[PDB]
Amino acid sequence: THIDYKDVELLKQYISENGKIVPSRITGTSTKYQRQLATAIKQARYLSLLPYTDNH
Amino acid sequence: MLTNSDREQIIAQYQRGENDTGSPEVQVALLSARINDLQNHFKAHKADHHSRRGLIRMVNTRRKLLDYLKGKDLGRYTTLISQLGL
Amino acid sequence: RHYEVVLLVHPDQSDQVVGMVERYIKLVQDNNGIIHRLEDWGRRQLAYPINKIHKAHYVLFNIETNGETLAELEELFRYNDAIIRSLVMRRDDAITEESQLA
Amino acid sequence: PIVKAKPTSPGRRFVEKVVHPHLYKGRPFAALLESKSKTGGRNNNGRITTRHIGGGHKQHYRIIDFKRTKDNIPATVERIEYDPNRTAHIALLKYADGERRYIIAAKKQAVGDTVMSGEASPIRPGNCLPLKNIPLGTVIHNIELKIGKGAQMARAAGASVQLLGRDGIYAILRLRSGETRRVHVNCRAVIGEVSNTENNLKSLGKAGASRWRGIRPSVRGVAMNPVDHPHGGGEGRNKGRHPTSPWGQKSKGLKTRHNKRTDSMIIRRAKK
RNA sequence: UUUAUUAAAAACACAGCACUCUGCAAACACGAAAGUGGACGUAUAGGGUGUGAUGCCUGCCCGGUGCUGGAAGGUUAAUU
RNA sequence: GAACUGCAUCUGAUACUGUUGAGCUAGAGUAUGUGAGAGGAAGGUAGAAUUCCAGGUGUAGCGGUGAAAUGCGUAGAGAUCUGGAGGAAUACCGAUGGCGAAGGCAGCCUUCUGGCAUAAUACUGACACUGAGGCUCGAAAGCGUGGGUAGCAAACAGGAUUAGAUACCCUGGUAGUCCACGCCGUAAACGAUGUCUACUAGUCGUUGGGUCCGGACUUAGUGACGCAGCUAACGCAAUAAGUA
Repeated sequence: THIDYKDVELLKQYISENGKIVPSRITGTSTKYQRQLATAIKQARYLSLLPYTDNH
Repeated sequence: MLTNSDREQIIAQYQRGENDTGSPEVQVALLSARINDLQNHFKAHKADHHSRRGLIRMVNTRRKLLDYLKGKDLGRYTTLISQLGL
Repeated sequence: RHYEVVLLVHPDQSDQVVGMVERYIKLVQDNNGIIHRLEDWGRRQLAYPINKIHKAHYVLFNIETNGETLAELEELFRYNDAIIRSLVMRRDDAITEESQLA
Repeated sequence: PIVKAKPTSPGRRFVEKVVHPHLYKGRPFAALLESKSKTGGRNNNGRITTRHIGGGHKQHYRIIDFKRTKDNIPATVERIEYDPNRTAHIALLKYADGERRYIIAAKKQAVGDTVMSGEASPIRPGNCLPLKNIPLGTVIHNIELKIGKGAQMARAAGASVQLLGRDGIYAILRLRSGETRRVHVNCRAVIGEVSNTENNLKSLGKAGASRWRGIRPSVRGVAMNPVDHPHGGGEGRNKGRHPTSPWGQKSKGLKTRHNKRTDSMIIRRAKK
């Protein structure tokens, strides 16, 4: 429906245990919402609500 | 850029009939305002070639419209370029 | 133009965060600015250590203002030295409901 | 900027002058002026102690406020002037009390804006602050070395210093020489880069232009006889020896630095 | 510009270029030192050296002798 | 006799072309609302990783290859941990996905700015298509001036291989790659397919909209197939190399 970078709990299940964005061929999401997912995840990473990688 | 308010100001000043917004005069006046407004942007970003392409396109369209007016009503073309200073 | 700005302040300097915030609220409201939302998320465990610290104080506030006041706020965030991070975003609407994080 | 001369004369073919239309065309503020006569590079013994100095135009000394101790009194930039004594421009400051001073003009400093000196001053080009009230990473100039002595470093046209960090009572500076140094944090610096950044872009063009600035011609050592220079002598062109000064001091890499008292104020140098 | 008085030149200088030194009580120079010049300048500055507008450019060699950096080892003064 | 395909001047015709007057909306444009996008320009910033520097632990190797050797290392390397400097690129997302006239364009944020797609209404009333000369833009390399310089790396040096090895492989390594402002004007700059318009079986994907009842339809792109037609053949085939 809609997506934001503050939805950390929602963004946790689209990011892998190593911190990588899970691809659309796996999650099944549409291209538009995958694009919004990616930009929100990068913004959350900058805000340090999510990790870039699992070894900082 | 131009806003809706000043775009409607230009349209109301160069109205040919009631709420026409499609005559050569109103089109050329809107193009002239937009070009004069974008000159400021291009004085700042002169390496902007992609936006300058669109600016050149609106210059070409304004020239075509002015040629069409010159062929259509000569006095109308002369008066319009007299207001717009072209 | 509406702006959603999130501030990351040092945990040691969290005692002055209220004055920190009200300074920017007063600056915005002075110049015909509207504070459409303001919340303090509190101390939060950072996903990665910023500047050799592992917790930080998060403060979000969505406002509406002009370019000149935005530049003033940006310079204030940059030279505050207590705000260890900032994120300024441009929003089309005005956001008022409480965020899911608070 | 730089303007090329048309090659109307062979002496004009390579003149590239620095031109600043915004410099004052009038005369300097006469109260801040002193008479200043040439030395010819001669000391109180009458001996040439610095060669190649002689002639040139008469010029007054402008009294520059390098210290900037009129703290917390705003000053307005009345005008920006050319100074014959230095490569940088000088800003005439007019304080709220009416007192006028000359300072080094920053690159981003214009006529009308207000400069401030002291500790509670904005970080804007032209303001003078102690180094502890200056945030890391800003470009500064006119650095003090002793507290209260006045600006000594980074004063030439285009000068800038990087404030890298702080390690106690010392501020860590990177100089244009490529030297990382520490300076007491209670010393002052001025925000911004020094004006006239295209000083080293100019071309004198002819020998007379160098003579106008008080520079006498320079005779190579190998062009002399051995009684004059270590490089003198030879039938035809010859060098024959490692390069040296006319006093026998190597000129191709030999370091000449004695100061053992200041050795601990220097962090490092750059190697290129 | 130059060999006043047998040499005016292709010699010197030159704008330009490079290397190198110099963080300021600068390096460097005069001086026995005080005191000076550099400079009431501050690395876009100042000193030394070479080369010598400009155009196109400037290959290989660090063995020798210098210069710069390093200190594991050998040798090594007064002294004790 | 015919012909001399011609020229000139009168007369007639008005379907088409030309020149004109008026009208029209279907081509082309305008105003208004939504939408997507690595479109462009200027700043700022983040996180990994490399290199360098300074330290703690630690000790005899590291590195490299098909093997080696050059090289680095007991003056303490490599490995490991902690600080510092700096430059460049932006993993994952990522996709016959997107945007751009082409060349091209990927972290994130702000500012300035172009085009496009879309639903309806209103408006102008053929304002169009193409385009010699011309002008603009135009990968990479290269050039000029001024900065920068981590990695990579022409040249260059050494080590191998080899009959030789001015190479391929290895170890280093400078211009360059990066920035600013300008030149250059070329690429297998390619879809080896000029641009624009109309029409001509169909099937299955995908991107951005839209309208209906998870599908149905309709649009503008972007792909894979496949008739008729075309082609020397390969093949193209509504994104034609078909019919004009």
